[PDB]
This record gives sequence, structure tokens and C-alpha cells, in this order.
Amino acid sequence: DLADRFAELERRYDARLGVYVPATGTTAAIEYRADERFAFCSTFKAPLVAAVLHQNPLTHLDKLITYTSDDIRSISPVAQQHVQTGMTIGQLCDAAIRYSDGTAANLLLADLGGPGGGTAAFTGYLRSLGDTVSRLDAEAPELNRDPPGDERDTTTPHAIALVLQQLVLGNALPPDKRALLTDWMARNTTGAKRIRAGFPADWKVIDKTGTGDYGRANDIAVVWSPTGVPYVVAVMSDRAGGGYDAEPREALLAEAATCVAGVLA
Repeated sequence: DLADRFAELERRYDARLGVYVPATGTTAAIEYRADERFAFCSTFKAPLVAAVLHQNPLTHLDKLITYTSDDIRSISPVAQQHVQTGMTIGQLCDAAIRYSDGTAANLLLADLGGPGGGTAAFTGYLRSLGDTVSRLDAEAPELNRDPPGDERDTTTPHAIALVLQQLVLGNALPPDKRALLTDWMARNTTGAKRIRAGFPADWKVIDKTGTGDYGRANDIAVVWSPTGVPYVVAVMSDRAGGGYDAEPREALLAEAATCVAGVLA
């Protein structure tokens, strides 16, 4: 029936939807199209920032980075103001998580090194986490625009949920570096209408959204029950049907999250 319900939401909203909540001690995994590739979009920033943290003294955050106005590529709510000033790595980390700024992400890929602008290093970070499925190949914003059926810059619900889970709840990071990342997510500003809107207001929710072309709209979150029991939730969607210009459907992500909250509850 939970399969039968996600597939209705797919009819109602005319989109592909993918769902993943890993198993815990007392609950089975929830999965609907958990292994199909979906575009990474802006969600990837959350592991990008773990990548940046797990490989540079906590003192690296204080490093100043200079860019030019030429550097800004896509959506940069934060970036434009500080261009003359510059931003530190820690300020970039924050802006990439709480605001999904394209430019900040761009720099922190450049700050990982290697070919592909950073994208080989970064996919390498994911591999270190046991994720052999995902891959990043472009920077902002070409990464949001690969066509349906194109493998590059794609993940699955299942893959990106097991990543998230080691970062936040797994010992993939030192307790202090772990606290930063969690706090940046706990204070995300881009996520009000997605997963957070599906869960009751007394569940704690921390997340990272993604939005793109072809009606792509993602959200990955770690939720805490009022009792303090944590779960990891990945929710992915798209609407290639309407082609490049298809509108993404948040209500979909937010509805799909209520079905999950009910199952968990």
C-alpha cells in the first residue's frame, strides 16, 4: 500500500518520485524507486561540505578566498555582496548549505582540486563513503541541466541517503566537524515547503534541497521524532514529461513526506 500510495502521488503530480528511508533497529527500509538514478542538483552541496571538512584542519575555515564578478555563475544570494571583500572557506560552506548559492559551491569544488574542476576529487570523497553509484561532472549550473537518461551528475535516493547518514549520524566526521555540518543544515532557509512541511512541527528536521530543470526537485533530510529517534529521509522527483521547461512540484515532496511520517509514527 505504501508503494500504492507513492504511485498515486505520481499520477496526481505527473512526476517520477523516488523515496528512501534507511532501516533502523526497529523499522524496515521504506523504498520507492530507490535505485533509479535522479539528478543530484543542489543536494550534493551537503556532502561537498563534508568533503571540504574532512581534509583540512578546522583552521582551514578561516582561509580567505578571492573571486571576481566573472566567477559568479548561477544563483548567488550571498556571493555578490562579498565579492569585493571575498569570503572565507567557512563562510562559503555556510552559504552553500543555507542558501544553495551556486558560486560558493563552485569555489569549494575548486578548493578540492583535481580535474573536472573538483568533480573527480568529490566523487572520490563519496567513494570513500562506500557510494559507488553517484558521480558529479559539471559545476554550477550545467549540472542542473543534463537531459533525462544522461548518467552524469546523478545519484539515487538510496545512495545519497546512506551518505547523509554517515555524515550526520555515522562517525564519518570528527564530533566537532560533524556539529558544524548539522548546524548548517539545521538552519537551512531553502527548505520550508518540501520535507519539513510534510512532518509535524514537533519533529526536528534538518535538510538540503535541490531544484533544477525538467521539473527536478529534491530534498534530503535527517529527522528526529519528538522522542529523539533519528531517521534519514531522501526524496527525489522530476517531470521530464514537460521537457526542459517542466515546473518542479514541491507539494509532491511535501505530500510524499507526510506518507513517510505516518509510517514512521
